[PDB]
Amino acid sequence: GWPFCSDEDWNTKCPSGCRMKGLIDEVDQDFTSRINKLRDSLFN
Amino acid sequence: GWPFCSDEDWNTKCPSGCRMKGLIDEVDQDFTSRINKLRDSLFN
Amino acid sequence: VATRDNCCILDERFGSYCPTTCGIADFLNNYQTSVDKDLRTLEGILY
Amino acid sequence: VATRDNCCILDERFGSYCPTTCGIADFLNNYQTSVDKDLRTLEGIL
Amino acid sequence: RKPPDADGCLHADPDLGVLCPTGCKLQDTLVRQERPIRKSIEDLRNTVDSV
Amino acid sequence: RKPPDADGCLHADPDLGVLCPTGCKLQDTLVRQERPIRKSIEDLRNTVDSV
Repeated sequence: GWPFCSDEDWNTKCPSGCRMKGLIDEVDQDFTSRINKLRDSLFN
Repeated sequence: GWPFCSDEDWNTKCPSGCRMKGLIDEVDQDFTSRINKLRDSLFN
Repeated sequence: VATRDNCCILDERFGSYCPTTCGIADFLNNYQTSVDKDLRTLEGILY
Repeated sequence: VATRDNCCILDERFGSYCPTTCGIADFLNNYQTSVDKDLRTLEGIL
Repeated sequence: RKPPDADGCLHADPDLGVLCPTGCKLQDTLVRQERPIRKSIEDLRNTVDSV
Repeated sequence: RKPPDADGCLHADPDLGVLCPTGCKLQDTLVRQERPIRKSIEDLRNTVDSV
């Protein structure tokens, strides 16, 4: 049960690399999906 | 449920900073205790 | 490359240097917000 | 002056750099092994 | 949805625990991903116009 | 013994989870500890060798 971070902690304490890759993957999946849906709509 | 690392993963994937801080502190406590014991035997 | 002149905390015994995951999170926020705006523009046009 | 958590900016879009925890772990392993050997020798003297 | 975690692996030495992508690996991933996404958005804009 | 963890904190945004010391903070810790430790060991060697 870690305590909550202070605002000042950013850049001295940072997220897990596994959490970041998870977030990065989610964003890339969202963008890839949206680009594909746009292409599917060029001729409806 | 993570898989086991391969030899090629090191340098690309690394330990948690919270775990390294824990390990660093444990090593310092061990060495400090051992040095103090040697001092007690030589000057005490 | 990190040097004494461009990296005030450099101690090379600790190996090569990389962005921190805070830098990664801040980059991701800038990138995500920017790209999302452009996608919203296209979504308004084609839908 | 720059603060010590922001004085190694090597890419303007990714911020200030730090060693990885693999570098930290490898440095710690060498340091701990070296110091432990020296302490063992001292602790073995009667 | 639940905060996602990806690409971790267990080191042979339990004391080191789960290893995760470094800032350099994550940066490489982002730079590699940004290029095709931005290009695709530019091209898509033009295709809208060439239709 | 269960591997020790230290200095983590929970970020206000749950998506970011637990934050841990960066390589820079960990480096500072080791650089500062190594000096008195190595000097203390040299001091002990000298007291011993002086006999």
